Amino acid sequence: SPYKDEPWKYLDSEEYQNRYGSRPVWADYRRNHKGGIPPQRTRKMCIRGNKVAGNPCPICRDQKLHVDFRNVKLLEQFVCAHTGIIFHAPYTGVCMKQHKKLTQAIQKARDHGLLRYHIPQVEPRDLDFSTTHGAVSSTPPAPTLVSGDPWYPWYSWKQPPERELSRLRRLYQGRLREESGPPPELMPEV
Amino acid sequence: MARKKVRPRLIAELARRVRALREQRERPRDSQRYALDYETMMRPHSGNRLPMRAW
Amino acid sequence: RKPTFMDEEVQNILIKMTGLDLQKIFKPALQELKPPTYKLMTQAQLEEATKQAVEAAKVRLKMPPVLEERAPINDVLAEDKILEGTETAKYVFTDISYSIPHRERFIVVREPSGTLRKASWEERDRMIQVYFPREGRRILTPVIFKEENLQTMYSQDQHVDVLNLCVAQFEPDSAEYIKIHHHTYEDIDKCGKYDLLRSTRHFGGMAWYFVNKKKIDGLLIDQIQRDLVSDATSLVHLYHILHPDGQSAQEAKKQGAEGLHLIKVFAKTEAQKGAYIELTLQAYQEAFITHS
Amino acid sequence: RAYRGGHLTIRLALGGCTNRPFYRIVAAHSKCPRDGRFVEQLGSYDPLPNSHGEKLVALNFDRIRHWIGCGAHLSKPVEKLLGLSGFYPLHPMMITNAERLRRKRAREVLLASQKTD
Amino acid sequence: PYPPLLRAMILAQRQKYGDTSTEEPMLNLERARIDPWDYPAKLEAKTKT
Amino acid sequence: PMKGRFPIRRTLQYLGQGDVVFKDSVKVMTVNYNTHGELGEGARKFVFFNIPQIQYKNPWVQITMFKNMTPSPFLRFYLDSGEQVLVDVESKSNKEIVEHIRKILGKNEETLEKEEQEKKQLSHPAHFGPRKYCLRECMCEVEGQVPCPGLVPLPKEMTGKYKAALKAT
Amino acid sequence: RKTRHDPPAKSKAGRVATPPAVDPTEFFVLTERYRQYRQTVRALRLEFMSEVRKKLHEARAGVQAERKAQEDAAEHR
Amino acid sequence: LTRGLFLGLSRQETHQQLADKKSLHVVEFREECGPLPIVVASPQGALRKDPEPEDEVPDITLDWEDVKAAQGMKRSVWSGLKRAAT
RNA sequence: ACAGGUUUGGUCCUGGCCUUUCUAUUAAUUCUUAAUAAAAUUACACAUGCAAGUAUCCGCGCCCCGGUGAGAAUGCCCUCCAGAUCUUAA
Ligand SMILES: [Mg+2]
Ligand SMILES: [Mg+2]
Ligand SMILES: [Mg+2]
Ligand SMILES: [Mg+2]
Ligand SMILES: [Mg+2]
Ligand SMILES: [Mg+2]
Ligand SMILES: [Mg+2]
Ligand SMILES: [Zn+2]
Ligand SMILES: [Zn+2]
Repeated sequence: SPYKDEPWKYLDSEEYQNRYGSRPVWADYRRNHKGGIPPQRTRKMCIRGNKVAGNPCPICRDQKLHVDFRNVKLLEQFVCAHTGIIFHAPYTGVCMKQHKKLTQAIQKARDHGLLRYHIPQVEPRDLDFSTTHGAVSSTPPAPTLVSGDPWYPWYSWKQPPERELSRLRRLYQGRLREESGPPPELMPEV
Repeated sequence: MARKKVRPRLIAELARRVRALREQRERPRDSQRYALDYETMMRPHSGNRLPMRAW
Repeated sequence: RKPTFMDEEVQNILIKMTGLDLQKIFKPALQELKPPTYKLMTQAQLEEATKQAVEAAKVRLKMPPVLEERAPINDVLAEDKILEGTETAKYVFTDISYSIPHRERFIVVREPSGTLRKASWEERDRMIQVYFPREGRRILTPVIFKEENLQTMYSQDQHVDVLNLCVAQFEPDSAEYIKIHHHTYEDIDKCGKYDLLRSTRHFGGMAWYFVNKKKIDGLLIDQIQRDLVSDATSLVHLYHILHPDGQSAQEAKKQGAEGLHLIKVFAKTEAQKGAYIELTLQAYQEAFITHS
Repeated sequence: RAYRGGHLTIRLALGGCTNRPFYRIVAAHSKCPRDGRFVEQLGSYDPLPNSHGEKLVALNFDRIRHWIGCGAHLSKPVEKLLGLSGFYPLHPMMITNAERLRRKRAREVLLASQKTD
Repeated sequence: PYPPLLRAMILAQRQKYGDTSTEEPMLNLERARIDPWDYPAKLEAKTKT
Repeated sequence: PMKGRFPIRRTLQYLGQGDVVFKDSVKVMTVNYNTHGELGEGARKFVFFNIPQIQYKNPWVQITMFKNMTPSPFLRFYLDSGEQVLVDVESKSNKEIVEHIRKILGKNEETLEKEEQEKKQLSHPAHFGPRKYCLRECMCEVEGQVPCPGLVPLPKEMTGKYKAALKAT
Repeated sequence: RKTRHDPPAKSKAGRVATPPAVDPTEFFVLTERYRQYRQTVRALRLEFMSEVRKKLHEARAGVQAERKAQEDAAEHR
Repeated sequence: LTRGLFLGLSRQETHQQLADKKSLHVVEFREECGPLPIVVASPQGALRKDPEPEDEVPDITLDWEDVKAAQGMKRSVWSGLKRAAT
């Protein structure tokens, strides 16, 4: 591929018009299989390193076909013009490695406004828009919130009495541990 | 549930009466039930060891 | 008593200036196709099936509510300094109940700093889409709503699809909704593309925005070039409704002009391109009165 | 299935992914398995932070307070989620754990200060 | 005082009914008396009334 | 289908398009009609067409037909309270019987709306589980949350093996 | 798990549980915080029981249920 | 197969021929176009004002294969296979 | 089923078999690394290790989780629920 920057420059070239013309790139491609019904899963990957797997796919046999989200003229060939659904792999004939990339590039071109698709008319989210409810509006702050005290009086750490400390130290003899004062208000960083 | 070919299980109901008779006839008396080996802190009846905080 | 968008005195003008184009409203979309059905109808049964389609096209042309930008939610319910650094991330809690509206849901966030505050507007609708999803909405912001993709969609003349996508994605009282709805209205009149929103459900939105921004110059001449005088006289009437204190509203009252002269009054009082409006009016007069 | 006893309990059913937990806050019998039969699913808890750095916790308060008034027991992480949401008071275990973390920080700052000299 | 979210639930519940009362909601503690763990529990059969 | 005179009445659409839902009191419907005379033509066409449509939407209501017993066709509804609702049909057409029965003992549109609106409440959108009862199985598939490691592999810093390898040294 | 008929292990036969160390100035504040928390959750439980009582009595014999229980029979007659 | 295909394809009834033999407007109701009554063939000549007899129950010769395909009882593994293009 | 091969010197009809599609186990040949899911011959017999503990004694739990598909045409769905358990005065 000489372009390598603009994939659409090959679709409008003369080498595309004398090779494919007004027909899709997969019109003349015929997939060989074992019977009258082809396998539901196409070839996984037809380009393994530098060797081509025999009869290549429509996209893969011509290396100047770049699967990109910019060239919509190549991506519209794999999307139905009437139903707007993407053709499966056994329909066109591309290997699965390129079919997955085609679906990804079609989605990347659809969320960029480059490819047309259905945009339904969706009713608004809510029936009535009332910002007067207390869920979205401000609520009257608590008396402890306007003062700066914790929500419950037992949230803060209160120093226990020495009589209760000794009552615990008498019953839990032998299993004692080192005492710890009030924890710091702000925890320092590393 | 309720089926026409259910079998009249009599042994299962006889064993309930036997176990209910044994519960009151061989009811262990509380004297040997709450006995205690003060050296190993082990109940001679059930075979459980007392917690460490009760020694 | 300010004129609101839900008033019948403005809805009766907007519905009349929207117009009924069945071939545009009931247009074959890009969905799955099915074999159509056929039945033999007489002339009266055909007219009945047509008026049924008109009364269905009314619900198709139901106007979306245009609202003012909502106030940012800044409220703190509790502050627990004990949890200043116990966690790195913030916990988002959502009240889920089928029987309560989405405007009354409690969406709170416990920050890692320890404050239990209410979730912002950008988070409330995101969590509401997370736990009550609707077709057409995305969790993250779609890339298509960027200005370059918007420029590409405006160059492909897909403004109706941009609008039907923005109404589906965002809430009518949000900020990005008003932003994109105004950015598309800044382009459709810059390029004179009012013909795209002719028979869509978005004509009245751009009309009610153009009358609020006093940008009527091209919208008048397009309705004059489209041989539509009954739409322009009602557009100037709705301008006089919206701006009661003004020389254009008072000159028509003091003169007692007809619908055909209500356009000239605005074209002489407060028209920016009044010469172009008057040239279009002369060219419509000298082309209609001779031919018909 | 038929049980001899048990009680209704609001707990977290670890129905999720490998190296990616996801809890379903459901009200089930205490003799039922973790991911087994339940009575009614209340909410869902995502322990991992999303792209916005938020741990999504979802509570059906209208059924939670109903089952609590009907006699449903609560577990420690469920009470922790309720205390972090503010529907229930903060748990004394969360308070003491935060105090212990603060004391660990207060020990590490003095160790890092006495190490430099 | 109620927990913050539950208190805001009442502050938004009574507001929608047209109640302009800004009184602070309180939680009762009369029927919430609990005996300590040292209180011995009865062993007699409880009679269903 | 192909066998029968009117094969259309043996399809799910014809059985589902019949909008006749009895009340919770209706238990038995005894239809008594004749097989001769030009009068009972409407009752014969009712038994031929609408009886399956009523029996499809009322599976618990017993329906019993009696032929050539009384000279005048009629219906007889036996309710739960013991009241017997006698309906005379001598020259009524097929549709008039349906509309008269839906008028005397049926369910209004307002009554039929609230039952399905309450049935809709059972399937909650915010719930998770199998595809049969809920809309989402693995929370991974939410667009914002962490992807599903069966599809996108997790980074190295988040796996338990790497965590237990850092905890080892 | 094991069964009531499964004998205990030989290495667990002569093993008793060992209590951990106790910090008294932390244990006291933890016990008092436990009591102050359980009293509040008990009050909330009683309040929720009262809400369930109100909803059940309403859905059984409310001023809205009696209206329908009368008008249904009126329209029936 | 060829003789029957050509016979059935030659014995078709055009929409114009239907509107001529019924003296009624043949209106096409497309699904994706909503309730829009598209008219495909106009009954040239005397347009009869008498509506056709609206039969409440159509006595059409249904086929069990199409009834099965409409009711979704077609569980065959060869019906929904992915095949090549035309 | 969008079907195809096959009876006969040959044609038509009836009619069976097989092929083409997808999945699971085993076998043969071949084989590089990761992530996820699953591990499935046996109701034949088991060496050995672990799987029910907690607690100031009492007590409470101890096929509950987990395992299997032998028997049973067993059962699916639907009424009534004794009894057991959790909080309360009910
Ligand atoms: Mg797993
Ligand atoms: Mg032969
Ligand atoms: Mg093998
Ligand atoms: Mg014990
Ligand atoms: Mg099992
Ligand atoms: Mg047998
Ligand atoms: Mg019971
Ligand atoms: Zn290929
Ligand atoms: Zn997952």
